Amino acid sequence: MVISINQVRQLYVAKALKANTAALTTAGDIVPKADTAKTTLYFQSMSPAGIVASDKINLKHVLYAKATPSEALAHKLVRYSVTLDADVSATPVAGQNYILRLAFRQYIGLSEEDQYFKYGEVIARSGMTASDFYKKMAISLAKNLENKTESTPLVNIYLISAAAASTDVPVTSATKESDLTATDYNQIIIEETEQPWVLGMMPQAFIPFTPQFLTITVDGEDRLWGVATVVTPTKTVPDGHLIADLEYFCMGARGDIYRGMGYPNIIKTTYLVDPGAVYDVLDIHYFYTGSNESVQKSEKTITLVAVDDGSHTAMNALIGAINTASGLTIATL
Amino acid sequence: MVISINQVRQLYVAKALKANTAALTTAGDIVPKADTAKTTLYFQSMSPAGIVASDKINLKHVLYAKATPSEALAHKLVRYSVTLDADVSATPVAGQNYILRLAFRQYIGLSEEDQYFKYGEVIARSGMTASDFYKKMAISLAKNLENKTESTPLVNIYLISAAAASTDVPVTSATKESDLTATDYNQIIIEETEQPWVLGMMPQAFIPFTPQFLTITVDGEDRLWGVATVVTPTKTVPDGHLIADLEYFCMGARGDIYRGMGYPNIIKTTYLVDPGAVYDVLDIHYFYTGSNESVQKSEKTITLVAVDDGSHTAMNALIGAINTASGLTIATL
Amino acid sequence: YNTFSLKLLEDALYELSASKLAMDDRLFVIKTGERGAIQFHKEVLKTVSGWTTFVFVEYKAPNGVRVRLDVDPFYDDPVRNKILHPMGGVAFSYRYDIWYIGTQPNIFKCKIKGDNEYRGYQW
Amino acid sequence: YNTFSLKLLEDALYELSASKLAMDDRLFVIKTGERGAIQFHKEVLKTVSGWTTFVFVEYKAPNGVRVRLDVDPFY
Amino acid sequence: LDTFLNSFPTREFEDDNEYYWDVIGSSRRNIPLVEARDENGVVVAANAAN
Repeated sequence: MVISINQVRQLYVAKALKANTAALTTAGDIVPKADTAKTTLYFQSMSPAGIVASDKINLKHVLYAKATPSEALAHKLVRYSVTLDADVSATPVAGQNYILRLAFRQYIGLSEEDQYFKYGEVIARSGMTASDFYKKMAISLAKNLENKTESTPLVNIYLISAAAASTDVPVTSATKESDLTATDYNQIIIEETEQPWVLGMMPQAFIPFTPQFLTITVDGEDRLWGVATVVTPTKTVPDGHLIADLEYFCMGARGDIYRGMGYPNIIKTTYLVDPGAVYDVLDIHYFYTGSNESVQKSEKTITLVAVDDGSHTAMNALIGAINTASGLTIATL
Repeated sequence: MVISINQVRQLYVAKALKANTAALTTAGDIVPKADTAKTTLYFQSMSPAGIVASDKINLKHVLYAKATPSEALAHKLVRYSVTLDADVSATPVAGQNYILRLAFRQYIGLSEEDQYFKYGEVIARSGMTASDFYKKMAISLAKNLENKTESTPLVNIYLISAAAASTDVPVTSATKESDLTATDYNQIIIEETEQPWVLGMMPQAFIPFTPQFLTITVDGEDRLWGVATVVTPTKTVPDGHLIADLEYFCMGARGDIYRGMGYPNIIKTTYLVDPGAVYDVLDIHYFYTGSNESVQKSEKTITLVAVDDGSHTAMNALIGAINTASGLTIATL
Repeated sequence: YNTFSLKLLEDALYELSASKLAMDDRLFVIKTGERGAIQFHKEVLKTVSGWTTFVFVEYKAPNGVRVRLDVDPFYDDPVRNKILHPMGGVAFSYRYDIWYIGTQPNIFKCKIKGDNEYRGYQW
Repeated sequence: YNTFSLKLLEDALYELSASKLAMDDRLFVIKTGERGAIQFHKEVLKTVSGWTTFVFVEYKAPNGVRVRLDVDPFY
Repeated sequence: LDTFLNSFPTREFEDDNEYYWDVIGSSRRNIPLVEARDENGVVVAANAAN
């Protein structure tokens, strides 16, 4: 997760808050340290190799200092609801080929902005009702997008029966109409998916989409049958993978910048962020001004992560300590 | 029936099983011979010219030995059932030309894989019902494929009346609607045919097919009317012609390899397989390893045929003798 | 427009060249993407229409004025163009720019002498 | 696809050449057999379609991109 | 099929190791929006004025 820096960013993990430098025993233990006059602030953190101290912050040169709740960094998974509009026809018209399109803004493995489609075919006959249409359209979509052949779909397909109205019925490339035995299917939902993530190689990223409907002839008029409305998300993607990458990149500012390049001849860094946990972040932007003739500012920032347990307890205590030490007025989560 | 060989194949006919070498009187009489220590096994068979002995099998070098029931080598004759689907229309639509296609995978005289078609035309009018359609489509097929002009059809056409449901009503290039007086015809069956066979010139072979239906307009939509389902075969093609060819080819490994080439100046071999009988086969794969520095294996096989009479009596006794002599554990049919 | 019409585009060519033409200098240029180029070709290559094609392909509207499609690639740029057309592609591709061409230029980009040297290094 | 459509093939050409084109290097090649070449020609040589033919025959999709059928024998 | 496969060129390598190649794009990028906040930091709701 290579990022843009105001000349530097440093990350220290607040795995545990201790009162004194003597209590720093485990890796991740941290203590905010400031003098009694409150001229400078620094952090003493226990690395796997002894305690390390952060840069010293001249508390007159602090540009801003705010903390996040770990809900701001979460990515809701977008999901639409597809439905055939009662205006054109509340039920499929025989003989017409219904072709649904999923307009993706990137390819599966690339991040450049492009137009990328996936399709779903259904040909309607004299007796096919709405339920059977959604069924066959869903299976077509699955067999066409869940042709991954290595890893996982690009979007997930479900069906909702009018009886449930809330129970998403999954559909996969293996599903077949024999498995789907309901008769009150009323829509199709299409959620985004969590794509593969690698620590310092593949950044967390999503591929949005839009369900587009091609034209059918109903009364000699080419018309659009579908309704791609956006129902509210129900699933989320936390920041653990996002934060872990922040550490992976910001540990090359005080540690080894190479990371596997000369693979046999490397230095391997131990990372304390647990991808799988949810961290609430804190950040302090400051600068160094200098002496006569040296007024140019060297702006910097020190950010700190801490696991959230619902209530942002860990970070709330950490900032309470920092406000008690440096006298700042950082706000709690 | 030129075959692939693991350096050799030899065939001996077990027209009769005798207990001793002295009882070998008629051609085809055979006796399995093995010593008391069971080191080697060989067969003494009466040819038209005296008794001949097979190769000697070192019973330590036997790779496999299995026998077949003569039902494995039989070829069921494939037959579909053609019918117009009630989805498009349960009865022919007037004005539309129904054209049936028979997609053959080879030509009539060649074995190379190609696409080869035969057609059947019927043009439907206001009063034509299903029965009359099947009737006229069958006669068209017969007149179009039974244009052999030398030998025999490429497939056989029949009709089934709803009253019989099991009595195939044959249709030939000579048949005419006056001969077909029923009104409850409900399908058309199209079986494969036994093509010409010559002893060592024309191998037994078949030409599969698939009934394909062209498109008709029913409600302004081009549609397929037919249902080419595969009913179970009722006729079979035994191995007599298949085995006879095996002998014809495998008798050139101990006999004369030329067979009619220098036609006046030839040697003519007497063959004991009766094409028209059904044989159950046995086979013994073995090898010769050799001495110092000569570890390379010369793998071989000796196969034996015997007429089946329902129960595989002849072969069961032959193997019982071979197990009693060579101590092997060949399984009975 | 919410729905496409070859009439609107013929009325536009009329507006541009009704009496202003000269019968020998009526070179027109329609610029659009590929989805708009579709709508154009789908309706123009018909026979009930009045256009005829002249194989570099050029068209001749029923007005008798010479036309030239120049499907530009930026009309489909998915970066600057974000809104999606219900009929596919980005809506900026369903967009025609009809310009009268002839013989001094109507459009030119202004420049100042010595503007290519404003490169400074603060090091 | 279970049923053929010249729209799907036009959408495919769009995907391939929408902004990536250069108006002078958009040579495309569609490879298929003879039955697919049939479906193509049956629907492409119509007038309601947007394709025009350029006698070695080459086609020009309604997208303005130059096409070239190469019916291969192995299909 | 040989004609089809002669339509392509040949690259002559020295060994039989797995081969790889790099793929690069462009910086021109769309950036989605997380939310918008007013002058007092309140998040802009959908059913709100300008």
